[PDB]
Amino acid sequence: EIVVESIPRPEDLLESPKFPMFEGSTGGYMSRSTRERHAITWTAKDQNKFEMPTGGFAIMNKGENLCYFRKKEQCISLGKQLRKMKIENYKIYRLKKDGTVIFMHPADGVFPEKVNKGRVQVNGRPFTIRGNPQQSELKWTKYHMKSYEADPLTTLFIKARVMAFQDIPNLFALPQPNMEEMVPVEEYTKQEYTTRLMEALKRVQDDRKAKEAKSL
Amino acid sequence: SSKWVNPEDPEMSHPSGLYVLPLKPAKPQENYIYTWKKGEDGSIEDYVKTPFKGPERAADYYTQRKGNGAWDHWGPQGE
Amino acid sequence: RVPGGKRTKELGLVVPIPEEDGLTDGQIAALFVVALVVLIAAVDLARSLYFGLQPNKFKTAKGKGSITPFMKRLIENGF
Amino acid sequence: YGDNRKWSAVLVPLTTLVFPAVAMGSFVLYSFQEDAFWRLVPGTKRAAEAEKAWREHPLFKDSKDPMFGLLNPDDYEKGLEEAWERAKPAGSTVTVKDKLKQLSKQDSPHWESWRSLSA
Amino acid sequence: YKETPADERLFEQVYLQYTSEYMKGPMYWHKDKLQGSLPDYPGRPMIRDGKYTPYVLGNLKSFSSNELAFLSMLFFGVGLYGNLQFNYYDPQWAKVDAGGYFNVSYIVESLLLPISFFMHIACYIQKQNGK
Amino acid sequence: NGRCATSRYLQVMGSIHDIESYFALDNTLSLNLQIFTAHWGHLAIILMWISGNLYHIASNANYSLWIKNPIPSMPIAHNIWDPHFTSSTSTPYSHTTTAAVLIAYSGIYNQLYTSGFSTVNQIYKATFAFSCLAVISILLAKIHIRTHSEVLHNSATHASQIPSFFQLLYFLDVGISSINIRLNFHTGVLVGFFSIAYTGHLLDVAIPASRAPLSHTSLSYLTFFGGLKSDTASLYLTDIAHHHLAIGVIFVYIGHLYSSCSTALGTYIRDMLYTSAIYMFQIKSLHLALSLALAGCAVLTSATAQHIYSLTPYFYLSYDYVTSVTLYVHHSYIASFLAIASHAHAAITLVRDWVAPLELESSCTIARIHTHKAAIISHLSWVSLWLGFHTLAIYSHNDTNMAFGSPSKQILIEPTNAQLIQESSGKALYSFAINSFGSFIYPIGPGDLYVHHAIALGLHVTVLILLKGALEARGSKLMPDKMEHSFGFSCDGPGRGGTCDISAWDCFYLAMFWMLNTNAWIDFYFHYKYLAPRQFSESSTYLESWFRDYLWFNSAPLIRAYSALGTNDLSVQAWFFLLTHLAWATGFMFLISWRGYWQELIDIILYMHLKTPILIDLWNGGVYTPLALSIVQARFIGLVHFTAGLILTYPPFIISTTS
Amino acid sequence: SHAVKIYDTCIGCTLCVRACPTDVLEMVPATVNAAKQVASSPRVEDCVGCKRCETACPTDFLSIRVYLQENEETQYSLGLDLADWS
Ligand code: CLA
Ligand code: CLA
Ligand code: CLA
Ligand code: CLA
Ligand code: CLA
Ligand code: CLA
Ligand SMILES: CCCCCCCCCCCCCCCCCC(=O)OC[C@H](CO[C@@H]1O[C@H](CO)[C@H](O)[C@H](O)[C@H]1O)OC(=O)CCCCCCCCCCCCCCCCC
Ligand SMILES: CC1=C(C#C/C(C)=C/C=C/C(C)=C/C=C/C=C(C)/C=C/C=C(C)/C=C/[C@@]23O[C@]2(C)C[C@@H](O)CC3(C)C)C(C)(C)C[C@H](O)C1
Ligand SMILES: CC1=C(/C=C/C(C)=C/C=C/C(C)=C/C=C/C=C(C)/C=C/C=C(C)/C=C/C2=C(C)CCCC2(C)C)C(C)(C)CCC1
Ligand SMILES: CC1=C(C/C=C(\C)CCC[C@H](C)CCC[C@H](C)CCCC(C)C)C(=O)c2ccccc2C1=O
Ligand code: SF4
Repeated sequence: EIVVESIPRPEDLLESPKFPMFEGSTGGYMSRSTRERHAITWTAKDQNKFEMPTGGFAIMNKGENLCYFRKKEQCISLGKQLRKMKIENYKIYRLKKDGTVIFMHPADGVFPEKVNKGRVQVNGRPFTIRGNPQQSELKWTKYHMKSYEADPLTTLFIKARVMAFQDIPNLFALPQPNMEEMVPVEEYTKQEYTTRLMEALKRVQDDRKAKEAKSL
Repeated sequence: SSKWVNPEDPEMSHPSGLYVLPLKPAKPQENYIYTWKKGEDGSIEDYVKTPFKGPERAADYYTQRKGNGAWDHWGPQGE
Repeated sequence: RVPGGKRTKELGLVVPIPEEDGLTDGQIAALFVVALVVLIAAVDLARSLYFGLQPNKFKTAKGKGSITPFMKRLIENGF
Repeated sequence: YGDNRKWSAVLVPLTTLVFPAVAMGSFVLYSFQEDAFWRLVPGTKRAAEAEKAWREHPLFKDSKDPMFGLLNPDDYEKGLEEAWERAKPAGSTVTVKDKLKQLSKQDSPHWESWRSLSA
Repeated sequence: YKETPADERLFEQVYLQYTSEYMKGPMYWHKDKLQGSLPDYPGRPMIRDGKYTPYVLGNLKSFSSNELAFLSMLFFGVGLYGNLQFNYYDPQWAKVDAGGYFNVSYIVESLLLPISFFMHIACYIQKQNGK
Repeated sequence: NGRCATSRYLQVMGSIHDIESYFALDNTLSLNLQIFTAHWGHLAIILMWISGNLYHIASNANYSLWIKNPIPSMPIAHNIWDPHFTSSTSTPYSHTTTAAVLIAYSGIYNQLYTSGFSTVNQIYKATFAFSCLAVISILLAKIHIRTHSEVLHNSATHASQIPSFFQLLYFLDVGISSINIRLNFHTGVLVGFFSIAYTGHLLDVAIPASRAPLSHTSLSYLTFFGGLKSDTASLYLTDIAHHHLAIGVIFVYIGHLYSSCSTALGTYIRDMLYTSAIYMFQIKSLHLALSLALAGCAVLTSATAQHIYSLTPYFYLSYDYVTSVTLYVHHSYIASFLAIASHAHAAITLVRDWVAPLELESSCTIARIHTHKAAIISHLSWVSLWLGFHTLAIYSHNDTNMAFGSPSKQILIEPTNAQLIQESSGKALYSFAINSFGSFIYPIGPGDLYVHHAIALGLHVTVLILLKGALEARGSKLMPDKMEHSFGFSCDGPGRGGTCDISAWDCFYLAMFWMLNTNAWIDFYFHYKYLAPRQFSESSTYLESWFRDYLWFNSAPLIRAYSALGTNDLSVQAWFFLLTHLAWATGFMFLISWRGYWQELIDIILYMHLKTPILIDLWNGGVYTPLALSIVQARFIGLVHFTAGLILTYPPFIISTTS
Repeated sequence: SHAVKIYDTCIGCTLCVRACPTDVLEMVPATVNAAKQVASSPRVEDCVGCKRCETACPTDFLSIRVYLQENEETQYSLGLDLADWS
């Protein structure tokens, strides 16, 4: 439903009625070295004096006004100032080098501070801030050094692992592999091999029980 | 309600975090540089945007940049 | 020498200098040959460190890999 | 004594003026390579290829999975379903498989977005 | 039906408990569960029920508490005798300076005192274990 | 990644050797192999350093002439080939027609002389052999890389039939990460057998070289005299040989403790740690192992710094006024660096290695420490405050009373405890003698007491900062979620009252200043008591004596080195005195002025460059766009400037005063 | 780019969103709290790392966390003006 404005490239739009009356300064974008731009377009009922994020002051035309800047930060600061002046129709666009216009700030036409339907939480974590897993617990894994990006299931699993590994007296020590029984990959069923592994594990457990009960 | 579709992981939202697809221009702007243009009658302009056939600097670092995103990670919808 | 130390001037400490240099050109050349061998080996080691381990080797490299019997015994013993 | 200064006359310049200058020029040239510092600069083709090689190797093919280690995932899942059945609140429609899938999935599209540069 | 925060916490608790038991079990393999890591070496459980096992004594686990006590007492006596004789009541420094050799008995004997100490801690451990 | 700024170089250089942070370093196998290869390269560098020292002694120096008259002669380090020196007239370092030379203040001459070097040919043979050893080290690195690659290939090619084949993933780096076998062989062969071998070397080479009359090697070469032989003013060589024999035997015995090659013999370190007071810890943690090694190395470096000076082990080393001070200061600084290193790596271990249990569980030593970290820090702060208050107050009382001209009004607390310990040691030594030890016992006075309490203050405050960093690394009341963030991060924002220097790396940065201070205090104490024992004893009770009789008085030769009158052999020391002062002052800039001002200044400079006519058409600024140094980068750079200036401005002073 | 994460302790007061200098955050419907809304961070690519959201967060410890990632710095997170990486 939202319509993206034409917003011609600033190099093409040398003089326009939309541009507000502003003094000009050296704080404007460097045209020789940069090509990406940000355009802010709003509509004003009256000419209110306002301060350009790039140097001096300006006067906004009664009607449609359009300004060009280098950074979304400058555009957003100007938008905040306009909101203070009660101009809620302002929109921000990012202009690529080739003229593509991306509508940015009122992303869905509703200001971010106001709740809107169809919005789903992004980068949201379902636990308190200290609920994150320990960084040392997930090492040499996907989240090698980013414990604040682990999924809730991974956090829960790691927490359960740290609880489990406190009970030292009854922890199954992994049997040492028999390096002699190594064969080429080229040289059955997955379930059958799992069952055989389970028989081997039970044999190991029985042997361990006998060995420990020998002297105790 | 976001029209953007994440290319890497469809379940997740687009990295851009925008809700309106971009608008392509009628004719994309061509590469240009600001130079002088002698007026042929003794005059001369300072910042005249003139076409440039290729990249101004043909370094791999310069040419690898497409501007689709921070890492050019936006899907085809970015263009 | 023009000593600048109080103790040196007081006690007459001296920096005796030999009449002939300790080593000859041939000896310096031999030491430089050894240093050149060290440099070649060090460049090779730096390249190996830069590129790290190559787990793809099992796909194309000759042979089928080998583990020394002592290494196998260490593995069986564990940590 | 000091007749070995002919060695110094060739080595001290060659070592402290020529070699450092060559090294500096080579470092500047190397800085502009595709993989300048691939082990500390994210989003490098060489780093991505090395990671893919590790994944190709059989032992390490799934060593990056945080949940790796379960010998019998089916048995683990069956026990978890039994536990949830016993602990289920009355009139609960939450199933163990669905809950595990939901917890595994999350919405973090900005994690390591530089992977695109490499691929 | 709505899954409330209380229900999610209940699911988390049940998952934690059950899967922690599973990880303790032999069905889960982790680098921390190797020999030399957290778990005790197979067949040699050092601590059980919060009490030292005979395996903490290594090769002395087969020695009875009585003979361990006798050995500890004898070693303590012999080592203390050797140490006192070497240091105070029969000094050897003067003889060695003169050029004579030490009294080899005192040096070997004196090592028995720390051996006697550790043999008492082993005797206590064995006795406390019912052996 | 083409999109980069000039901070790329600093970001990379800050973690070039942080192998754990490397991209595509998938596993502990890669980590351990890389570390092993780096260790081999490091050994090669050390051997090349030894070979270079030996070569320069052999070629540019006067070892043969020095060994004839060691007392008045001064060793030569190396020649000076610097075009910038004056060519019209001879330099202060030449004999008016001779190559310029530098005196050597490393004691390597005494080391070689008492080791048994008699001719420059032997030094040349050693230079050659150590270069060969460097070659061997590099080749061993290559060999081990190849062997580990061959095991990965094997594991890829062969697989155990059962699904447990993935268990082999853990044992690929067993050779590098095994602890029992490494401990046994290190303590038995690398230490004990090395000591026995050096005893053999002494008996075969050093004893005959020192002794003018020939005598067959026998037990007569093993003795238990004590103290310093009068002639060489050094420990009897025969005693050093017995010393090393005894230590070697003891450590060879201790090297059978653990089970290394077979499980039939030896005990396990896991088992000892489990059954001992310290419950257990991540012995596999490379950072923890590094911390323990660094702590041990620091204590040993301090021990050698003290004992080389106390009991002279090298021929005529005591006679060298400058070399003694240089050695003591060098090894004191190395020891301080290693101590603070151990603390920093313990903090890193806590950050990214320790697997903390659940909060209420208290089973491991680290968890027990974290339970009462607050009490630990509060008590350490109390001790530091007490020491500082009372030391400074007594010093200021003495200062004011001396300024008013009444020494009798000074507070002079006699060091009764230290004097009693010293008297007991002297009683034991006198009994042994009845059955000389120079510098092992010193007069000890109230000035010594005050300086010792100052050094205790320095140590306590350094440990306070380091312990606070380590115990707040994982979390803190100000920043509870500090585990997620890296070891060193800039800040947490101006919110919550402001969060400058909130990271464990920032605690290290802070403790570095203290280390330097406490080391400066130690070095000043040693140097002052060494230069003027009597003046130090009488006047060291008030700080004006330190400021006037030590610094201002002894600064004359250095500053007078080069002037309008001329130059002498200390001119280089005078230029490095000022260069290091300038480096310190520069470090002040990065320490005081922070990043926003400099980023805006860089923006203005970049604007000027982009507005310049010729430069704009060539340089866009897109690639490696200039930026101001990050907060942590600037903290580190300012700390490096501060440390370099502080450390490097002292050696010129000590050389000038003791030469 | 930096990582801006939101935790369920969020109460939906919108102060983070209002303090955002480059509009990285937005309130979204939720049922976890009484306000029936929780801040989200869809446009984390524009986050500069000023931690003004963190300053404005009321909760005892922050329900919004900004993790700085100096290795993954982009032009948007660096606020580059004179130079362009696009
Ligand atoms: C690490 C030990 C070391 C050090 C610190 C020095 C230092 C010096 N040497 Mg050298 N030198 C060394 C070993 C060393 N040397 C060895 C083993 C030899 C025997 C081949 C020589 C032979 C030699 C001669 C013949 C001369 C010097 C001279 C010099 C001076 C200027 C440098 C030069 O011309 O090098 C030239 C020497 C080499 C290129 C040989 C290799 C030197 C070492 C092994 C390099 C080690 C590199 C290090 C580990 C890492 C560098 C990293 C880098 C990227 C920053 C300077 C005092 C000159 C002098 O006395 O001037 C008054 C001189 O004429 N040296
Ligand atoms: C520090 C104290 C200490 C303690 C508490 C233990 C405890 C143990 N050790 Mg021992 N051990 C120690 C030091 C210690 N060890 C040292 C220093 C070594 C190196 C020599 C060893 C080497 C060692 C091995 C190889 C083995 C043990 C084993 C054992 C177990 C049986 C002990 C036994 O039967 O002793 C009673 C036996 C004796 C008192 C006779 C010992 C005689 C030899 C020659 C050693 C004495 C050396 C002496 C102290 C130093 C001489 C110095 C020199 C100047 C003369 C037990 C857990 C065994 C075990 O079950 O391991 C799992 C095992 O296999 N230990
Ligand atoms: C303009 C001033 C100036 C300059 C340019 C030099 C230049 C030199 N002096 Mg010096 N000198 C000066 C003033 C100056 N001096 C003054 C005023 C005095 C007092 C009168 C002296 C007294 C003096 C003495 C007594 C000696 C020298 C020596 C030297 C030579 C050192 C060679 C060497 O080994 O470098 C190697 C340099 C280093 C190892 C230091 C490097 C430090 C930087 C920060 C780099 C650190 C490494 C890092 C990893 C970066 C690597 C980058 C690289 C790979 C590109 C060199 C020709 C020595 C000589 O003759 O040598 C043969 C020597 O013995 N000078
Ligand atoms: C930055 C680190 C650093 C530096 C620069 C120095 C510098 C110095 N140390 Mg050292 N030292 C350090 C750290 C350092 N130390 C630390 C951490 C410790 C504590 C462990 C010590 C402990 C120490 C002692 C105890 C002594 C020194 C001494 C010295 C001087 C060197 C003498 C020399 O090289 O003789 C040249 C070397 C030789 C003639 C022979 C070296 C023999 C070794 C064993 C060679 C290596 C063996 C080889 C690998 C074997 C091959 C394998 C085969 C056996 C199978 C010099 C002041 C000595 C000193 O003060 O002298 C006056 C001295 O006595 N240091
Ligand atoms: C790529 C860069 C790099 C480089 C150049 C080095 C260089 C070094 N590392 Mg390595 N290391 C690296 C990366 C690197 N490391 C990384 C990324 C890690 C992972 C955290 C490690 C982890 C690591 C560990 C765990 C250790 C080393 C050590 C070493 C040394 C190797 C051997 C050597 O020559 O020691 C020469 C050293 C000597 C001649 C001195 C020997 C004396 C030792 C150090 C002290 C022994 C004390 C003892 C335990 C207790 C005594 C008790 C007594 C007081 C009663 C050397 C300083 C070892 C070392 O010595 O650390 C201090 C060591 O233990 N490194
Ligand atoms: C001695 C200490 C010291 C030094 C050297 C500097 C240096 C500087 N400060 Mg200052 N500064 C200091 C302390 C110091 N500061 C402290 C403690 C603070 C905290 C309050 C500040 C705070 C501060 C601010 C806030 C600002 C400065 C500025 C400057 C710059 C002034 C302009 C300029 O560069 O001209 C002179 C430069 C020099 C004298 C540097 C040395 C040049 C030598 C003599 C020649 C080099 C020879 C050769 C090429 C060297 C090659 C070496 C290589 C081969 C190894 C300069 C980099 C201003 C600036 O950047 O303006 C542009 C600025 O805004 N400083
Ligand atoms: C000469 C004798 C007297 C002086 C002795 C030396 C000076 C004293 C030592 C300095 C004190 C601190 C030492 C600790 C070192 C590790 C600290 C560290 O990595 O943190 C330094 C930190 C690491 O970086 C930080 O890491 C964090 C993760 O922990 C985060 O990622 C941060 O964002 C990141 O900034 O900061 C830096 O990046 C610093 C910038 C480094 C710039 C250096 C480039 C120029 C190098 C030229 C010199 C040659 C270098 C080789 C030397 C040759 C020697 C043979
Ligand atoms: C190729 C070929 C064939 C062949 C052949 C033949 C006959 C080849 C013969 C080759 C021949 C005859 C090669 C001599 C080399 C001598 C060298 C390298 C000496 C170096 C010596 C050095 C580097 C010494 C250096 C120093 O130590 C010195 C001396 C003094 C010291 O102060 C130090 C220095 C470093 C300065 C076949 C078998 C017929 C058929 C086959 O099909 C193909
Ligand atoms: C004499 C002669 C000759 C030759 C000559 C020459 C040519 C020489 C050269 C020389 C040289 C030119 C030398 C150099 C050297 C160097 C060195 C010796 C170095 C080394 C290094 C090291 C040891 C280390 C390294 C490292 C680093 C630093 C970093 C990281 C990595 C590594 C670890 C690797 C001839 C045969 C012709 C003839 C006969 C005679
Ligand atoms: C001076 C200063 C600067 C400005 C200094 C900068 C940006 C570094 C200046 C560059 C020096 C002169 C080195 C550059 C030398 C060559 C350009 C090297 C090029 C070689 C590359 C290939 C590595 C800061 O950015 C800053 C930030 C935070 C706290 C304090 C400070 C601070 O004090
Ligand atoms: S930017 Fe600097 S002053 Fe501001 S909070 Fe961070 S460290 Fe402190």
